[PDB]
Amino acid sequence: MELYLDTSDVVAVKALSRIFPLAGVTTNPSIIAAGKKPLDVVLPQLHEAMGGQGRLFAQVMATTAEGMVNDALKLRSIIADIVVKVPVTAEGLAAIKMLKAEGIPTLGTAVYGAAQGLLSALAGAEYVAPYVNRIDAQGGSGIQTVTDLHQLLKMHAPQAKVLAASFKTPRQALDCLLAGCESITLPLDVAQQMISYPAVDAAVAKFEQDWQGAFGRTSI
Amino acid sequence: MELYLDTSDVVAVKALSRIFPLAGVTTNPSIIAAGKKPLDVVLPQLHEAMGGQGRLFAQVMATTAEGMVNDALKLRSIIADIVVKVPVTAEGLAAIKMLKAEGIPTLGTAVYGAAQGLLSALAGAEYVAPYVNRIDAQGGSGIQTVTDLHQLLKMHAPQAKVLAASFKTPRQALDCLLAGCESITLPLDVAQQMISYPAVDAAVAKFEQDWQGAFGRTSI
Amino acid sequence: MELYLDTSDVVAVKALSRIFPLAGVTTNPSIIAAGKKPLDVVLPQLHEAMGGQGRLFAQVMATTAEGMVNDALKLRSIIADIVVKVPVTAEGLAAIKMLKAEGIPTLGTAVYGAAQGLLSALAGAEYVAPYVNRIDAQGGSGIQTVTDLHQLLKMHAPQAKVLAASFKTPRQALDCLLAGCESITLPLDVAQQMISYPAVDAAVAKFEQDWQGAFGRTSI
Amino acid sequence: MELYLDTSDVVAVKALSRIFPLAGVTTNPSIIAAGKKPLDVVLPQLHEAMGGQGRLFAQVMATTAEGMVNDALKLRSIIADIVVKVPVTAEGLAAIKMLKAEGIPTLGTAVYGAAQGLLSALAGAEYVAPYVNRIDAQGGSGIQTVTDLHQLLKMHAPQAKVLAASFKTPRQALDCLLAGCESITLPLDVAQQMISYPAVDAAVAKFEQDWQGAFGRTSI
Amino acid sequence: MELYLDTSDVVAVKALSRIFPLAGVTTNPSIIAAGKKPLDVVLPQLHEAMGGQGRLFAQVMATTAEGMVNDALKLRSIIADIVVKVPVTAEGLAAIKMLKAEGIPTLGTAVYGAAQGLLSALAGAEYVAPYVNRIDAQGGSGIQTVTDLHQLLKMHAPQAKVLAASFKTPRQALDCLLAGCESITLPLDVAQQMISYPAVDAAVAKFEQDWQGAFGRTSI
Amino acid sequence: MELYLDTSDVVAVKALSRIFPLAGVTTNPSIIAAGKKPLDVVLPQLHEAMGGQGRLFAQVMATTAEGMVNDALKLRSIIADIVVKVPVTAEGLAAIKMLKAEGIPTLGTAVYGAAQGLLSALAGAEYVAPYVNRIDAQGGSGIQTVTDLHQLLKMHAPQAKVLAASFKTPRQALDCLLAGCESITLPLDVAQQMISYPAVDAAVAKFEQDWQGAFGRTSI
Amino acid sequence: MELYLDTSDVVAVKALSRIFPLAGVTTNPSIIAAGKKPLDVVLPQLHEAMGGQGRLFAQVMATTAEGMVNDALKLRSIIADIVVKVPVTAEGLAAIKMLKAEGIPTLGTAVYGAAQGLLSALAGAEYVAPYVNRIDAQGGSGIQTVTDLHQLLKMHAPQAKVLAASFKTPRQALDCLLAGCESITLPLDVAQQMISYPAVDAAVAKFEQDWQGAFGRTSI
Amino acid sequence: MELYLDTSDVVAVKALSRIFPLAGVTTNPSIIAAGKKPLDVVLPQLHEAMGGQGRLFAQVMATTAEGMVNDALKLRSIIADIVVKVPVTAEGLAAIKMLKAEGIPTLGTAVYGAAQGLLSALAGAEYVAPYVNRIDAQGGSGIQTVTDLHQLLKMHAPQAKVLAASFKTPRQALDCLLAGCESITLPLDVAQQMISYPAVDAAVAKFEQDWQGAFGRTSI
Amino acid sequence: MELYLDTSDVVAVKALSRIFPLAGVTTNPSIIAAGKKPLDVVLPQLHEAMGGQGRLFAQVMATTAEGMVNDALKLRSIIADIVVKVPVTAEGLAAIKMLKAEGIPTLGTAVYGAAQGLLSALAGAEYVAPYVNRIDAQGGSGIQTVTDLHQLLKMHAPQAKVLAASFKTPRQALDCLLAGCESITLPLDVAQQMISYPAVDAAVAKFEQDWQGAFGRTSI
Repeated sequence: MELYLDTSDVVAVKALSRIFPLAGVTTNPSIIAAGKKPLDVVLPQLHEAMGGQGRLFAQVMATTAEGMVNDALKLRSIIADIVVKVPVTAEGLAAIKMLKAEGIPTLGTAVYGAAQGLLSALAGAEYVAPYVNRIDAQGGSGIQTVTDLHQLLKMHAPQAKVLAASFKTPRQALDCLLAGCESITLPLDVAQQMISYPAVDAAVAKFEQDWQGAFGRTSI
Repeated sequence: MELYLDTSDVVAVKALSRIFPLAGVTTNPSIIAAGKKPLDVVLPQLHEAMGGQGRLFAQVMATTAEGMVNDALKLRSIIADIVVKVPVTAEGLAAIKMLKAEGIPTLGTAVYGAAQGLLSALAGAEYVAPYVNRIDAQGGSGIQTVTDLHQLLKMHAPQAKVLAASFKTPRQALDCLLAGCESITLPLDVAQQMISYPAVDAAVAKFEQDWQGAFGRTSI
Repeated sequence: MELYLDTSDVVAVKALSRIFPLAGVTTNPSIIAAGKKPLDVVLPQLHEAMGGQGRLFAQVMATTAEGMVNDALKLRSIIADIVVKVPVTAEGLAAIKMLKAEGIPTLGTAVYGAAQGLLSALAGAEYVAPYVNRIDAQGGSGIQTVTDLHQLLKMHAPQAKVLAASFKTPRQALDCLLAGCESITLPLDVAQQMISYPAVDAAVAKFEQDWQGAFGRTSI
Repeated sequence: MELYLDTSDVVAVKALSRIFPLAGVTTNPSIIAAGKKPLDVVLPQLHEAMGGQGRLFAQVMATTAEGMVNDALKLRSIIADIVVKVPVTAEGLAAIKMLKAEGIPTLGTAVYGAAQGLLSALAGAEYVAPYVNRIDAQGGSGIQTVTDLHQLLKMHAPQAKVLAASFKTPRQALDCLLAGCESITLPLDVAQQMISYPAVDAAVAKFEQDWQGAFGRTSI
Repeated sequence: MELYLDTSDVVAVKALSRIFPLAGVTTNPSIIAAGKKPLDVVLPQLHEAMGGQGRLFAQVMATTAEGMVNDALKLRSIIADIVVKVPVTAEGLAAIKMLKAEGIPTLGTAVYGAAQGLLSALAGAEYVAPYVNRIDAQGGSGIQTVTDLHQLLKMHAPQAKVLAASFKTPRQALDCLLAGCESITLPLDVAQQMISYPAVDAAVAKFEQDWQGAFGRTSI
Repeated sequence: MELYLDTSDVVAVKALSRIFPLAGVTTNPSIIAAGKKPLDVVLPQLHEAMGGQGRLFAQVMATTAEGMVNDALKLRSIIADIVVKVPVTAEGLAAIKMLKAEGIPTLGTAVYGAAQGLLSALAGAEYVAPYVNRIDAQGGSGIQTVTDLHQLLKMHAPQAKVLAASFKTPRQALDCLLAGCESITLPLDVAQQMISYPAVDAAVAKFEQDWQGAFGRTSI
Repeated sequence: MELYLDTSDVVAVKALSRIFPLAGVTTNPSIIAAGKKPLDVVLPQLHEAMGGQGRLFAQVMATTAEGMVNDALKLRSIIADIVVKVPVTAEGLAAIKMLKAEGIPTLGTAVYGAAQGLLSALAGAEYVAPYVNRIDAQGGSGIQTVTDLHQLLKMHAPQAKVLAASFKTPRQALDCLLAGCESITLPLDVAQQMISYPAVDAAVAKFEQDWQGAFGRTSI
Repeated sequence: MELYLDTSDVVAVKALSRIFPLAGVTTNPSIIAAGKKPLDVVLPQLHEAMGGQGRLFAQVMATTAEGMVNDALKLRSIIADIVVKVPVTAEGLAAIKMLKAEGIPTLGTAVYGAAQGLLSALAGAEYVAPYVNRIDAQGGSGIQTVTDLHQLLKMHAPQAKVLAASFKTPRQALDCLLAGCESITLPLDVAQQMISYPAVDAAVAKFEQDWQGAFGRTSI
Repeated sequence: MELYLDTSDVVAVKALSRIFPLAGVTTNPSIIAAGKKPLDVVLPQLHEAMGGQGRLFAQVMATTAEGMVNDALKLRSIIADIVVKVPVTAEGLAAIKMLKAEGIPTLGTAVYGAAQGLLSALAGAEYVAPYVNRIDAQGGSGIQTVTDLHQLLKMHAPQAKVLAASFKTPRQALDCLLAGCESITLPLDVAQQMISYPAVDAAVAKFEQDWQGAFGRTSI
């Protein structure tokens, strides 16, 4: 299981990398834009925020297969081992096949359907990223799509991995993990909620109080 | 998983071969007729439309086993490695056995029942093609037939593959893939719908809008 | 159960009205456009083809609630008891509430989600029409949406009815009916497939054969 | 629950009417042909074999709606209260509507699909008869069709009844009854098997044996 | 079904009240605080934003039962028919019983468990509000809690209603409605997402395109 | 739903009666013994602790039906409307029938099996009390026993009620309530846990904090 | 998967051996009797009729274990590699154990229960043959018995195989195959129905029609 | 699967050993007591009735671990390879651990719960024997207990085997076998019922009858 | 399976170690604080009560990752091979990662959610301990959390083990074991209940009664 943070917040990544067992960081056009810093600036900073290790993901902007391949080359020139995110559209599929031939790892993104996702994997994508919350928000079932997609990859593209993305609540992430997703990327708020619980704090505080009351110390 | 297009539209095949990761093209008597071009003309053209690679399927027309075998020989003379489609009838089963003995790969077609499909595989067919939509249209359940057929081949004819065919909607294709079908052939309209989504286009548009608002351009 | 035909083909409606127990005819902008005849011409003809009885449905074209209400008035001036179809959008919802106040029956159309559909019923719509095949085509489950919608109306808007629409295969129609839909509208091809079966024709043939064999004739 | 015998065997009907609680007898073109006796002869004999009570069913032979209506009139002239069986085809549906208007009870027969069956009920048929075993024999599921049909009538045509027919084994009849069918017609062999059991005979024999051993006789 | 907006944004309520079929508005300490206007200012404005109709909900702040009852009286003095929200704590339960005796309608809020919720209903609360998203965020299942709570009220406190609250995505709201909740309150962002869909907008656009392609205009 | 406390702790009952919506208090030989106060002392005190209202339950000690009836008379002399608990044994069943004839309400207690419980209801018991935790502790499933018992009473003794007892955790109580139990009696620790939650306390504190920040006070 | 024909009709076996992929032929006392030819005549003819290759099954007639073993020897003297069918009775089990010691392959037949079937396998039988239709005819569930038996062999006698027999309809055969039966023997009528379908014949006809309409010829 | 007879009836064991594929015989204190013969007499006779082969089981009578180990030694002195049954009590568990160290095989008996059974296996027992019928008789579910125990051993004590015991009907034995029990011991009446069926006898008689009708004899 | 006792009661551990097949003992701050005895005294004593064998678990008290690592070192200095329990908080996760690098085995404790638990395993924890009863007490489902957690570890952290803790009843322990937990720690009362059953004691008594009635003694 590869755990990623979906952000362009360098400071947050450095801080959280010490807490979570991160595999890297994922980004998309909106996340980058929100950060205001250009790709040539943020990507290296993010890589550094992770001690120069881990995996990074960045998305192409072009609309034609040829343009997307050129975008991929540009991204790889910034981060040599970066994984290129390609929207799974007709041209996106064509680009994925071309990138597969060039040996550049890709992730099929903007996936709103299981069959669409499978096609990107069959075309060569190493990762397939369904937008869980967006599917949920638009009247579907993000979890069912993830479940169906995972089943499709398991029997039709065994080496491809589901990278679940787009979350508003920890429950969605939990369900994707229970569905078997090999990887997942979490926005900062959901990630924080996943490690902070009133019940846990109440238990721990109780342990700390009983111990201090019995041994007058805050350590073993 | 082997993805095929169910068509005799050479121009469309060339165009779509660049987008989809195609394993080849399947044809049947009605599709060929609709194209208006004879077999010795269209098959080579289709083969060329795929870059001289991929697998092709063509159907026999004879009603007797002997006649079907002769049809198979004629088809193989047009395309040396073509897979011969044989309707799964009493004479068809006899033809399939004969063709196995001759080493000519076959596909049991016109399958409307799971047991019927299994028999063609036991007779030697490498592929079994249930007519999903026709079963649905006639008051049955194309998906249940495919599910039952796949289970039968899995435990009784492991090397045989289900090649799901006859589709009116992407949902039928999705369900066949979720059922575990090793191969599938899609008509052009369903294939196009499978890669075109209003939600996906909206997401890409949003990404472009955010990118421009932060960088004054829509290019990477 | 209310059975409708989704068409603007007057001749076909007249012919099929003698076969199917029709409740009326439904139309939408595309169906009207494909017919080429204007509303003030086609609607009256459809009513006539229906023997002067039955229910008709026509859709508004305006984008604002005020405009939609005006469209509704125009439609009602053509067919006094026509049911006005309103796309379930923000403005559509506003229009539905206004039309409810005016006593003009409405149908919430262009429904791609169950909650969206329920909202139109809560706003006053007598019918809610999910686009089954479109939901299926776009990676969702038209049947699950219909099932969820029917459940929502059953417990939250008991007097509202689901009018299932958008079909490519009889199976989709069957599943909607099994889900409990109170009404359904079928395109001509699906309707025809629903009453034509090779197995049925064969049974009729065998009966005649046995009859002729015992009585030397195929008639009573 | 209306229990019928599917036969034209007058002697058998007379004998079995004393054993089973029969509602009447059903016939079809093949069953009549097998008996060799013409309609004007067997129908009255069957009515008599039923003690002059019960209900009878006979099938039309014509292919056009007009012809079927004429056949219905002829059948009613033989047996005044007979229920007319009409194959559920396009013309059959038209005939059913006409017969409803004329007040002649009908049964939609030769039903191989649930939707097809529902249509006959919506057209006016009092009974809908799916051919259970034929559906089973042709690769489908007669029981699922019956289950689906019963569900459709229950929610969309409450006063219509399913009259399950076509049986090769008691299990099929049991499953139709468990599905809720309001009526059923059994061929003579299945009916006999339904009341003859080795286990039952063994129990009865054991009771006689114990009684004999205690009271020196097998009589009460 | 009672549809509420969870907000203190008067302008938004006025605007959305013409779109959604609202039953009223719900508020809580954090929502009021975020709006900055005092209770005796915002409550009357919200009532106004809804044409002087609809139901309002406001929460007590006191920690003792006696104090909560006094808070309830104060709230009722601002809005005569307001429903008083009481956190379901030991003292909250006591307050609910006292308010039931005084005839002041209450809602048991801050519900994180089904049994806790049931207790508030047994104490007299007309509504029980589980915090769906918070339960989800804290490692539980908001939907299961809602499902369990609804069942408990259905069989043990039939007149009490579940008022589902705390949402981050439309899917949570849909699931609560499918669970049978009699009422629900939505934050503004989720409510807006529930009526805005790329697929719906695309369908409307297509309708307009076909209409103009046939009639030369997009109106009428 | 009747909510009871399973205790002989008068002070606790007085305190909790203002918090929980209690129907009364249940006792058994061990609970009374634990309290040390004799029956004719504690029962009146418990009745007073509840403000002179509510229902009380006390158990017989005799081993013969005649002795149990005498015990019942003695209990009724202490509390006129008390419900007499009778262990469901052979003699207990006999006593229950006798007490029904005498018009003294009974509860069949010490129930470890569903059939055993049903028998007590058929004999006349108004309540049947399965020992949920003891069944769980001894390798069975207290919840399944309660579920089975409730189903048995529902269809075979409609007026009898299940009074679920013996709890170590709130989850057991929740499951009994979800199973449909008409009544339940909780030991003090489980009852307290059912109304105290770290998550709830965390939420309430947050509301106070936000309120303070906006209005400079913690009061409404 | 071993497919057998349950018959003594030599001519039919010869004809069908060319169509179906047969593993051999099974016979029983009634089947042999129906053919009127003695064992020493039919068995040899069947061996050559099936293709000189394949497996044959014949049943013992003796009632004692010793007699059954002698019958087995006689059968083996007619067909050296024949599999001996032994009714699973007390003496039958004893015979199966003896034949196991002698190295003569056996099949436990006349199986009406799963446990009974398992016992024959534990005793040494290579095949276990439940009488599916007879179980169905006598008020049980042939399919459930087969399902249970297959499970028992799978976990308790892995090398034993279920040889499903006794069929009246293709559906029973399909269900046995779906249950995982390693072998099955079909009566001639069911076998023929399994390869003859009105829908399949119709598909072949339409293909021919479209073909000749476009190419002015019937041939490929 | 090890099949045992639960009895001390030497003559019966000798007779049935020729019919069933027995693994041996199990005994318990009550079974032995009923036989009236002491252990030093019956055990050797049972071993002899088994042809001097197979496995035997006998139970300790001591109540302390030390006493049980001494009892084990006494039993082993009678039958060198006997498996010692130890009731799964606290002292029994201690005894099982000691017997494991002493290399004497044990069976944890008197198991009324799954966790209890698991503990005996973890302590060293080779077999675990739940009392199926007693569990059923006492208001529980013997089959569920067996199912749970088998699951526990399968995942937590792989080398331990369930030896299901205590039966009143064949169905219980069948269900234990379907649950996966590796061994089972049957009382003589249940064993006999498992191999004697009216339906089977009828089938055999019919075969003999048909044979006679065709060959004038009932022998081969 | 690893069976542990959750206690600091040295005398009890010594006594129970002779009965249960223990893997060791687990402790937490509350267990230790209650004992008032320091860890450098209690741990060695528990280790000794275990015969100088088995695994021990002790919890850190520090609130920062650095402090927790120091606590771990101190614990390891008391018991060289002790497993260090770390509360799964943000700092706890950081500590687990650090301890993983130092080669000190850890257990992620105070787990109230499945995702939280998985994170501790992904960080390096060998064991993950959900507080089953506390989750149950706080309105959740301890068993569902354990089930979800086990599934997450099985597919995402295969070498990590669930160590179920916090029990009030044997049923909770049984369900955790049925869920597949690799380890479990029981408080003394639940452990004792798991090996003491009235039904078992009664069975032993009956055996003794029968034995004496037949042999004049209850021994041998």
